Amino acid sequence: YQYSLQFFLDIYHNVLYENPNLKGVTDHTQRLSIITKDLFQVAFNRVA
Amino acid sequence: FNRYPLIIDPSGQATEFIMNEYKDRKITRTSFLDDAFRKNLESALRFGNPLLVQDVESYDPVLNPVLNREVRRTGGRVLITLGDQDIDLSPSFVIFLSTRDPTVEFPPDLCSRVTFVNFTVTRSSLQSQCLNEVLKAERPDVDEK
Amino acid sequence: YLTMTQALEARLGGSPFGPAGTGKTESVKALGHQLGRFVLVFNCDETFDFQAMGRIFVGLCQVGAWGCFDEFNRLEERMLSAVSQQVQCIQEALREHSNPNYDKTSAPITCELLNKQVKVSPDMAIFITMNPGYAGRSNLPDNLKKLFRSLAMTKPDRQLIAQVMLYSQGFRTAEVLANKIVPFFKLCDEQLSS
Amino acid sequence: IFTGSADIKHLLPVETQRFQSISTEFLALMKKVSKSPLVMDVLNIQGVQRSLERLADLLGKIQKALGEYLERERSSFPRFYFVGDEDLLEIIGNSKNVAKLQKHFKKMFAGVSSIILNEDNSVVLGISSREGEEVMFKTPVSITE
Amino acid sequence: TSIAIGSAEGFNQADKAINTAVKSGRWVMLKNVHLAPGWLMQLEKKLHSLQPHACFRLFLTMEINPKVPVNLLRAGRIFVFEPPPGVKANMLRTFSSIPVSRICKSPNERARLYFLLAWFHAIIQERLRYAPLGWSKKYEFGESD
Amino acid sequence: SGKSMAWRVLLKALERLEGVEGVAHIIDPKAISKDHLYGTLDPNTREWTDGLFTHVLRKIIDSVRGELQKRQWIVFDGDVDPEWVENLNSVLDDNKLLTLPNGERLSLPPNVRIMFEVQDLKYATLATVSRCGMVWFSEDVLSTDMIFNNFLARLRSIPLDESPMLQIQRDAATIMQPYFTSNGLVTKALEHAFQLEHIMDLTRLRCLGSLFSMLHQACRNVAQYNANHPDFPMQIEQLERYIQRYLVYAILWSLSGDSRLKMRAELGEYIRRITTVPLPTAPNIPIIDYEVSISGEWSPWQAKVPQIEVETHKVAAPDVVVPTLDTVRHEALLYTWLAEHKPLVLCGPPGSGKTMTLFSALRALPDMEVVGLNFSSATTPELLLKTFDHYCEYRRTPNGVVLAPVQLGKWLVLFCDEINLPDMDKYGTQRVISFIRQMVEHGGFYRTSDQTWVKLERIQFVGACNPPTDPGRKPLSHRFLRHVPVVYVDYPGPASLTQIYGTFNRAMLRLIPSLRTYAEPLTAAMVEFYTMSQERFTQDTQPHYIYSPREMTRWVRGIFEALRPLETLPVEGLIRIWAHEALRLFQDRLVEDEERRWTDENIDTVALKHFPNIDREKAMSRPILYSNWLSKDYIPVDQEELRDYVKARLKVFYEEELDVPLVLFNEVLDHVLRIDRIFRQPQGHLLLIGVSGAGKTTLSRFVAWMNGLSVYQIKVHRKYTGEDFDEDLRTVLRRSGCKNEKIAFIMDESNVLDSGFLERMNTLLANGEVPGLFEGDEYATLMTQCKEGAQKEGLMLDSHEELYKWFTSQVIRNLHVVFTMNPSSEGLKDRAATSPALFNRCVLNWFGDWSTEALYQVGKEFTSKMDLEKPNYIVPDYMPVVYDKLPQPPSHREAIVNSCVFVHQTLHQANARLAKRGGRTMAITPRHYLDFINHYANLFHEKRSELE
Amino acid sequence: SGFLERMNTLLANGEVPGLFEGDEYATLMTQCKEGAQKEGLMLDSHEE
Ligand SMILES: Nc1ncnc2c1ncn2[C@@H]1O[C@H](COP(=O)(O)OP(=O)(O)OP(=O)(O)O)[C@@H](O)[C@H]1O
Ligand SMILES: Nc1ncnc2c1ncn2[C@@H]1O[C@H](COP(=O)(O)OP(=O)(O)O)[C@@H](O)[C@H]1O
Ligand SMILES: Nc1ncnc2c1ncn2[C@@H]1O[C@H](COP(=O)(O)OP(=O)(O)O)[C@@H](O)[C@H]1O
Ligand SMILES: Nc1ncnc2c1ncn2[C@@H]1O[C@H](COP(=O)(O)OP(=O)(O)O)[C@@H](O)[C@H]1O
Ligand SMILES: [Mg+2]
Ligand SMILES: [Mg+2]
Repeated sequence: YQYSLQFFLDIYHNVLYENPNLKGVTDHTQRLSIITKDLFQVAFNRVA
Repeated sequence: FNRYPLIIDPSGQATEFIMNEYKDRKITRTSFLDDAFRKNLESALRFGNPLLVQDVESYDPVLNPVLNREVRRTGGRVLITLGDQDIDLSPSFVIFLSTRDPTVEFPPDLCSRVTFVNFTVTRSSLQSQCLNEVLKAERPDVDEK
Repeated sequence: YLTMTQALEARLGGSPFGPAGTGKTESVKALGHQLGRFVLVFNCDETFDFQAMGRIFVGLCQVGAWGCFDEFNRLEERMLSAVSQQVQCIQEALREHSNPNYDKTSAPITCELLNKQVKVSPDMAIFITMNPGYAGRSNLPDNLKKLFRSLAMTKPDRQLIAQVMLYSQGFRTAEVLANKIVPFFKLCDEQLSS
Repeated sequence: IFTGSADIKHLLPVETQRFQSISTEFLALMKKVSKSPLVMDVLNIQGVQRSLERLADLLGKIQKALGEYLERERSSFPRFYFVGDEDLLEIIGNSKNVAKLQKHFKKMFAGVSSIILNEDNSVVLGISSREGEEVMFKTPVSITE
Repeated sequence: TSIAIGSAEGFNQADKAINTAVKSGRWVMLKNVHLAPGWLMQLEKKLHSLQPHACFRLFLTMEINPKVPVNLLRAGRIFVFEPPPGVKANMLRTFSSIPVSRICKSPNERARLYFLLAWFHAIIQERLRYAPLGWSKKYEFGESD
Repeated sequence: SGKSMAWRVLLKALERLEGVEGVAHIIDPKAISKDHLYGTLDPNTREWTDGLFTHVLRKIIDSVRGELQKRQWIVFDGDVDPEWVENLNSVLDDNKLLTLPNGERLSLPPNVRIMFEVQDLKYATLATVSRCGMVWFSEDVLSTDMIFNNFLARLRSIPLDESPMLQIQRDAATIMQPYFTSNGLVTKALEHAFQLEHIMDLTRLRCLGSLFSMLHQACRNVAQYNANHPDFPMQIEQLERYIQRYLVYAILWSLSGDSRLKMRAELGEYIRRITTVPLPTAPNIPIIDYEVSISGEWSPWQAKVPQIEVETHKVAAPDVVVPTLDTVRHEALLYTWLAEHKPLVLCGPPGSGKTMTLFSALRALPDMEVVGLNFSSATTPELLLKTFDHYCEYRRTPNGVVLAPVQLGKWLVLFCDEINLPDMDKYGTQRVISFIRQMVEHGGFYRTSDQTWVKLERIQFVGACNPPTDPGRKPLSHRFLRHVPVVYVDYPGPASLTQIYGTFNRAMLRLIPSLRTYAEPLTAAMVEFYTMSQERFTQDTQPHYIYSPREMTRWVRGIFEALRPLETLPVEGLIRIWAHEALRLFQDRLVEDEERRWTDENIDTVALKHFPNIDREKAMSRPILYSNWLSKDYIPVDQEELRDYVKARLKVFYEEELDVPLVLFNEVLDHVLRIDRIFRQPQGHLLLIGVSGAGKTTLSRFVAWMNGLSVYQIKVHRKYTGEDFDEDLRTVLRRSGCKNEKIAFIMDESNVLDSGFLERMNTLLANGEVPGLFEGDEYATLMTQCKEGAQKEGLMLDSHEELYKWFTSQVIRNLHVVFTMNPSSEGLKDRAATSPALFNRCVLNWFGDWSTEALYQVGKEFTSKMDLEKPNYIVPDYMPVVYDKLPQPPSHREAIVNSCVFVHQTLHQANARLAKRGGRTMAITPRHYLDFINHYANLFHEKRSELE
Repeated sequence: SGFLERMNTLLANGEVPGLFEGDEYATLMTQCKEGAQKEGLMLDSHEE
């Protein structure tokens, strides 16, 4: 279980830019909540 | 630094920082594995140019006199014994050893011959980077301002 | 015989494994003799490097003989992994030989062994014999194990073998003689000093 | 080898000239022997033992230089892959005198131990196993053809 | 280009295949690379200083082994293959592996048979998790069977 | 158990009965590498080279000289393991094939039998055992009576010289016949001897062989007595007396010669209880102290240990032997064993005198020359092959190849010093041991260049070893021990040590008559101190805590060297030199401080106890320093005068050789004195153990420059190989032996990239000569330069042998090797066996890390330029003292230096905490402290200037 | 004049008969052996 910082940064970039849950959402706080949830989900998926 | 630094930066940002810092003084990058390491090292010794050597976990013992500064001052000459040949050391010479693997273990002699500079990731730095990234991604105007 | 023929039909190799003296090499040779195949037995060891195995495979493919590599696990693990490539190439050549559209009037099937194109006869086969119970023997990489069909050869039928051998040699009381000698060997094994 | 083959002269020229010289010396010595076949008269020939030792050393050196030719010959007949270098040289050289080949068939065939030949040693009537069993070919093979 | 690691010519083939594929964009695969950890270190170092084609991919199949250098582990992305967690996951993997065309063949019963087969498979490997009770020893009931 | 004899007899009987010639090829499978046994496939050329077994089988198959008409038996006489024997799996199976990796398949001819003569199968796998017919030879098969009958028959039939001597042998056999019977004297002594404990496992055949050799020497002694008395040939009565007494003496020295004195006494008492042979009538003296006179009477050994007075200039000399009871007994035993050309083993603790005793006994044999070999954990038969190549020669005779010494009429004896060190394979086999056994038993070996059997001629083997219970020592094979008798050389007792070193101290103190009355106490004091040291610092604590009579010899030699130029000296001066030598020999190798303090106090007490009525302070002021730098004599030197002299010399050194400034402090002065002591001794090699960056290399170079030695370091790089190291060794040996240039060869453990480097270094340190280093054209060039050198110093030497001997002497005199390593524990333990000479021929100096006092002195001297003057400084109530010797009302500067030392120590503790928590740590070195103080000075000056 | 004699012999024959002798001759023989082997021409006796 050796993971580099670049791996986590790639996870973060995918959650931020390549997130399929941010298609038409424009509210800032709603987008932030979606970003947090997707960050947890994607981090778990990629690490696991 | 008093002893020549050994940099430990997995992210590689420290190497970029060193190259940008010594860009005006004609810094060159090489590696212990490169077959041109010897000629580059002697060129840096003779012309006094900064040198950045990567893959320090493959350390070449040829640098032992250089790291210990075993210079001989005879006849107005400052000589360094690089292997089997004497080279006129330039006072402006400087060397930086680098590695990208934080888990490497060095023999005690090499640890004694260098001073360690560890570029670890701190919580504050990570929080700052993530905050800047999310600000740029979601609030581009705010981040640009 | 059933397992080995099933492996041969799928163009795979055979891997009979089990303790020593169970009749693995002899069974492979007997099967090869039943089909009229030229069977070569090789006592493998760590000095069977990659080029030696390639040369042996080239010879077998050209002649169309069977290669029974006994004590296969004595090679180095890296070396078994290396030989796996040649084994796969040979099996692919055999499989494309088995196809219906190609006929013997076309170009002969060739495989790339030792950086050369070598013709592969359809009668050629590869068999490996090993006993994984020994300590210190190499472990076959999975990509190489998937190229062989394995079979446990652990307990030979001593009674039937003794009965038939005594019957064929002219002993009139062969049945009683075998029924007395096989349990006698068992008693000798587990009654005397170790 | 060097007389019954043509491509060997073009492919191994140094071996060809050296073996020609060795054959010249060998034939000269054997003619000297044939003039007086007395074993003692052979013995007291000056410088004969060391000459024979040099002949052996040179012939052994030449044998080690025929690796590629033997590999190509193995490529010609597949079963030769199961024959050692010296045994293959013996087979190819003594192809004219098939009497010396009987001991080499067991390495090339599963059960064939010797071939059956007529009085002229010119036509292969059949084969024989080690236990004396014989198989007679329906159509014989002609060595002359 | 699939290559099995373990021999010097294997290393040469791997180097050449990578060198051509980083430009041409093809895929390179190296199996059992855990058998040469040092060469893995230099391979990771070589991979670091490359700007390959967009479609280039390198697969390194290894078995879980401590001798694998951590530098390579950090450089790449790791995928762990192991027995499926349960019967449902095992059957899902089995059905995914088999192409739909193979299962959906003109005999309509075939699919059902495959299903049965899958179930049977998904049973026995599962019993391997209970080493003394499911079986007597950890048999290698794998995808080849 | 009669296996070899059984198969030889069967072969001969079959040959006579059936008329079929029997040819047997005896191969020791584990005496050679498996590549040399089965063959090699060249990875580049892909050309197959036959091994030994492959070549033999192929030659039999070819039948060029009619080998198929004979009965061929290939006997694998050696250990069986599943590495080499499994390649015979097809041979031993119904396939009857040998399959080689090159695809060649060799069929076993029907007339060939594969036979194994082994002593056990505890490592052979079932696949191997099941394939062969078993014949179990129990030890009871060969009865002791059978061996006795064979010995007596050979004695009566075979002449020992090459007949009057046959008559001597027959008469001796007739006298000995009653004792060589069942339940007789010899068998009873044997069955009792198994009850005793020996330094090695006891075997019947080893004892019997030693006894038979000694009895043969008895017959030779009778022959010599008859030769020296032609008028009266020795008669039957005196012959019977002599043979019975010598037989009981030989039983005693065979069945208990490898045990302690207690077990020898027990055997003597039991024999006296059982025997009927006349015996000495002493009440309590054990029989082992009595030899057997040629006149046929018991004679005490004490008559042959005269109290001698050694020459004053030859005290503690390497070749000087003070006769002792054990000395004369062991010398006689070794002479008896070597005279028969029987290989033998000297077992005992290191420094007991095994090598000395062997060389002393070698003096009485002028036809016999000794060659030294130093086995290591990496020692292979290649060392023996190189020695044979250098000193012997292969000549072809009609019977085959014979390897014999080049010097005619002389017997070469290979004294291998560390028999039991070579690494034992995980199947319980030492390759070099099997190879030596193959030579000893079969009189030859196999040349793997052409697989040809080579017979030894005029070559003898003598081994030395510590007891197998010592760390790094492996028990020798039982099949090897049956040919070599073992004699136990124990440490000299307190009485014997007192005698020898009292003689040495008398012959020494005769230089100064005023001190002649102090010989008796001095020696006693020495012994007393040494005794406590030997019982205080055991090898259980540290591997190098080994104290032996070598330490006493060094003590005496150093005291003599100090007293040699002096014309007069009070008792105080003698006591001071005694204490100085004790410190240099017993306190330098100590690791941590408690032992050094104990040594200091105990030297104080010993000197006070054995030398009362002397001035304690005048003779034993604590800073005991001696030097010959400020004078021409090795006289005591003041610390401050030495400091100023070293400062001036270092100021010269910086400009001349190496411009690296150094901070002087007391431990540096002590260390440079220690190094200078060794750079002035012949064959003086150093072993500096301490933390990296402590200045070991720099101080070594400084002392070498002081002594004029040229510093040589190998320039290691990534692609450094064994050939490069061999080239550097040839260069340094040429410079140090052919040009008479004194060289300090400085090398670090990091320079050792292979065990071959350590093997070469071990041989070079121990012998001053690497046997296989110079060969071919290099050898010819070496003899050329050696000849030019030898004629340069006016030595008339032309032949290669004495030129090489002179070159070896020059190398011994001019080469000093300095070895540096870090103070690892497992590494030190590994090196204690990997390179034994590193602990036997190298003087060890434990520099260690810089002490708190050293750090304080360095900081105080370095920060002298810094102001650090705060007159209104307030000393705290609880000063956190770190340097325990810091003044209690400290100044501001002293507080600053104490803080610096505390910083260094708290980094030490932080790394300790990280190591304990499972993290990764980087060692703190004195270079870190130097960097800290340098940064302190620079930052102080910068900030002060900026503020101003 | 010895320089010119050596040069004359070398120019005319390509080799000076007395130039290599003693240890120099043996070293030359070894280097000639290894050079011939490198080229692919196997030779062992000194004359050839
Ligand atoms: N039949 C015999 N009669 C008399 N002496 C014998 C007889 N057989 C052997 N010996 C002697 O007894 C000793 C046994 O030696 P031998 O070579 O037979 O032992 P071994 O069983 O081969 O032992 P190892 O495995 O140690 O070599 C030798 O000294 C031999 O001369
Ligand atoms: N079915 C059988 N009939 C007759 N003999 C057999 C049979 N199986 C095994 N054997 C005998 O057992 C012996 C050992 O078999 P082997 O080929 O050595 O097995 P392994 O490959 O396990 O060593 C052989 O000599 C063979 O003749
Ligand atoms: N009786 C004695 N007379 C003189 N010196 C002795 C005597 N006994 C022991 N020694 C000393 O003991 C040392 C023996 O060392 P050495 O023979 O090399 O031991 P080992 O043979 O165990 O290596 C010699 O230096 C010698 O000075
Ligand atoms: N007493 C000292 N005073 C000042 N510097 C020292 C001292 N001892 C060692 N050094 C430093 O150590 C370096 C050389 O260390 P070295 O002797 O090669 O380490 P090692 O003892 O492990 O071989 C020099 O650059 C020198 O600055
Ligand atoms: Mg088998
Ligand atoms: Mg024996």
